Amino acid sequence: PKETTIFAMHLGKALDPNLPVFVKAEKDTNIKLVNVASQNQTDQIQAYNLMLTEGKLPDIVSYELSADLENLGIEGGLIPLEDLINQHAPNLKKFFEENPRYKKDAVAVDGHIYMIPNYYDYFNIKVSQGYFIRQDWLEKLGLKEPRTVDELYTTLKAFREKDPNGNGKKDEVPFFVRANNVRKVLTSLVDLFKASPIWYEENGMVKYGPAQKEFKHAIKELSKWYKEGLIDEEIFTRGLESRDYLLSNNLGGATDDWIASTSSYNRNLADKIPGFNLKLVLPYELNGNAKTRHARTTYLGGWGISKDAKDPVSLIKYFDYWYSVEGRRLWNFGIEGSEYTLVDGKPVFTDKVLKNPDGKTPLAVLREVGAQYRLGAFQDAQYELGWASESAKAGYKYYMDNDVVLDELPILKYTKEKSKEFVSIDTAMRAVVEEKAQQWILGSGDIDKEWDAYIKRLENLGLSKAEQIQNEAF
Ligand SMILES: CC(=O)N[C@@H]1[C@@H](O[C@@H]2OC(C(=O)O)=C[C@H](O)[C@H]2O)[C@@H](OS(=O)(=O)O)[C@@H](COS(=O)(=O)O)O[C@H]1O
Ligand SMILES: [Ca+2]
Repeated sequence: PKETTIFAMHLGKALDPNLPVFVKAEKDTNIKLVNVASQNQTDQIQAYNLMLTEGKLPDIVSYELSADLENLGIEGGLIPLEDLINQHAPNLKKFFEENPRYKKDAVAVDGHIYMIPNYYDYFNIKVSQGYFIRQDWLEKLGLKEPRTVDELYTTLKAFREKDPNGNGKKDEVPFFVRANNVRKVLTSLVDLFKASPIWYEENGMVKYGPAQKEFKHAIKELSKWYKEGLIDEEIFTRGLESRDYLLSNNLGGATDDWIASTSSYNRNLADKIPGFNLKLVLPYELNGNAKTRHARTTYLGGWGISKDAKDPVSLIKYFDYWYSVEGRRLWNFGIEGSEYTLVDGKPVFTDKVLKNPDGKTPLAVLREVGAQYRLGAFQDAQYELGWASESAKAGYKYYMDNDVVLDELPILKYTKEKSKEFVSIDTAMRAVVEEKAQQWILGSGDIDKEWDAYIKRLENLGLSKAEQIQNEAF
């Protein structure tokens, strides 16, 4: 065993190296992680920024924001990995040969690799969230499946007014989302209206979604729907438990959320709510547009080796372990004999994952054992196919075949100087967007009177300078 310090968090939770997956990795690698993030920290961004101030860097630095990792590397806080990989990491070396896009994702603008991304299995599943509705409530109310945003409005109003859960109470929550910050609330609300709260691509050009006319229209409509009780009153204040809470209590009528986990509730709730059918639909059309911008990026965050690590060779071998057949299987599937067994040589999940007795989704079970824990690993779509229901599996194909998903932006890279300029604009604009969007949706103020002042407000923070940086990076 080697004590190896790490800064690692994901989904609000510091890595516990005694989770089943990491106990197995420790046994296979002789690397014993010790986390410098503590079990009480939940805000990964603030924990990371604080961690940079605390003297020596941990041996391994994992982080959800890859530009900050490349900046740390340009400053000399993380070391270049590409020669270590060449000499000592045959699995990563092979992976970079077989995957040009992923290799390009790992190279900073100065030509060094400062981090190994945590890659989605992007070329096998790139769809992410999809639109779902209570087909059993549609049938109960004799309603057609809505296809346009206007039809969705009519349906959600019916869900609010007509007691589809049959209890004589006006408790229905027609539309809800699942989010742990305001940006992610907006993400699952404004895409209905073909708007975006982030930067996106239009024909090779990068634009800022909150400055676009579609966003104004999205906020105006959401304001109306919120006043009429069509949108969850508590939309900005629930955490990630919203979906479990609203579905298991038979309150939620419709959502926009990840396809496999959201599809898991039909089987999960089949006994507590007879006939529960939360069904995938294609994105609703608005003025001829049937597209969704919900898509995976090629990766999310990454991890690197700091200049303070006394044995960087043994750490790149640790990084490489996760790209071996057994390491990548462990990271994705959990523990052989517990989460899965090998059937005809390939993992098949057990009832512990597929039919959890407390009603956890399969993914929530896997996260409990330390699987899918974002670091610098390569997700295997065979794991997602392993637990996805038949209707989730058909639904990836339904979204792909109908061509409704717009590809996400590549993760953009910067020099350290351009990153510093961009974030001082981008983070300030973010705060304005989130302040005004909540204010407008919650019904204070008036977007029509206020829009032009808001746009000017973004411009005065440097909107056009950030637009220039984003287009140079793309
Ligand atoms: C790389 C990573 O961990 N991504 C998180 C998402 O995990 C995906 O979730 C699902 C699914 O829900 O069907 C399928 C993919 O295999 C997973 O990589 C997801 O995590 S979570 O388990 O739902 O919490 C999102 C959730 O955050 S959100 O509701 O705010 O989008 O977080 C991504 O980190
Ligand atoms: Ca009711």
